[PDB]
Amino acid sequence: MVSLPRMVYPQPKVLTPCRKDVLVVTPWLAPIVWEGTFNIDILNEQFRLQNTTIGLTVFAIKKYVAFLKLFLETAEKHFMVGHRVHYYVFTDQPAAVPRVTLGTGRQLSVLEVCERRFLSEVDYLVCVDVDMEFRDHVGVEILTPLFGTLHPGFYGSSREAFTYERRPQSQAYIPKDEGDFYYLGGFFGGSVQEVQRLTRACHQAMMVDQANGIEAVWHDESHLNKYLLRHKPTKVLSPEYLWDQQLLGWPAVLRKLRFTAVP
Ligand SMILES: CCCCCCO[C@@H]1O[C@H](CO)[C@H](O)C[C@H]1O[C@@H]1O[C@@H](C)[C@@H](O)[C@@H](O)[C@@H]1O
Ligand SMILES: [Hg+2]
Ligand SMILES: [Hg+2]
Ligand SMILES: [Hg+2]
Ligand SMILES: [Hg+2]
Repeated sequence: MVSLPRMVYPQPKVLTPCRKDVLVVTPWLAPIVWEGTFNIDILNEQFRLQNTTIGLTVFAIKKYVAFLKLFLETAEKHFMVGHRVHYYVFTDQPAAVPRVTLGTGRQLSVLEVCERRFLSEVDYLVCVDVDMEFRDHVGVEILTPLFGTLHPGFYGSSREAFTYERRPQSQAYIPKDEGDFYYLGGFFGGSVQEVQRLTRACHQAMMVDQANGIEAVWHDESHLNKYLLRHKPTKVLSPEYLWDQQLLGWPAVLRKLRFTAVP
């Protein structure tokens, strides 16, 4: 909307690829976010001028509430630093949510377990698992109407190898000749409108399957993949955004490990 100010930065090189080791754009022209593909300074400017607010949702039920402290603490250090953030912790133990110190412009809501609420409080929703920790930058470069994340264990696999639901009976069914990538169920987001549409489509699909006495192989993640196949995400995050160093190590292709599993 508003004009950007004068900025000094390296001139993009038209005859010099960002990365020569990875695909940085999908066949439907959505960028694939890898370190080295973006100037965070330009992006921060663009989003700050819109006074962008990001909601981060996590479900911490039962034993998982024990991961909240490390989750929230690292988020404070690496998640959307400089922008307005609203954490939404859905838990069955409200009193167990640790008292974490938050930077200015950042708040936390504990909801014990209305969509409209999100519509008026945030511009984007980022949905992740609680048993994780941020180890590096995760900022506005991910914001877009709809985004999915490349699963750290299948990014180099062929589609036929993907663990999609393969039963024609299930709503999440995806034949062997279809599929772009295998997205993670633990890190997706976008505008509130798009995220609500995705979860609404998923909930309905899961119900239909339940009524037919069937449950997709990888449950929610299976339905997410089916939705993202039929509604292409406007951005795809690389495995940098959700990795497991203990299980997968640190490939050269990953210049940064931003969000990881807690061993
Ligand atoms: C190519 C061989 C597979 C290695 C990774 C297995 O990852 C698991 O994949 C299934 C889908 O088939 C599901 O997404 C769970 C996922 O496991 C989790 O994520 C991985 C990256 C590790 O962090 C595990 O400890 C998790 O349980
Ligand atoms: Hg580049
Ligand atoms: Hg969400
Ligand atoms: Hg669902
Ligand atoms: Hg889903």
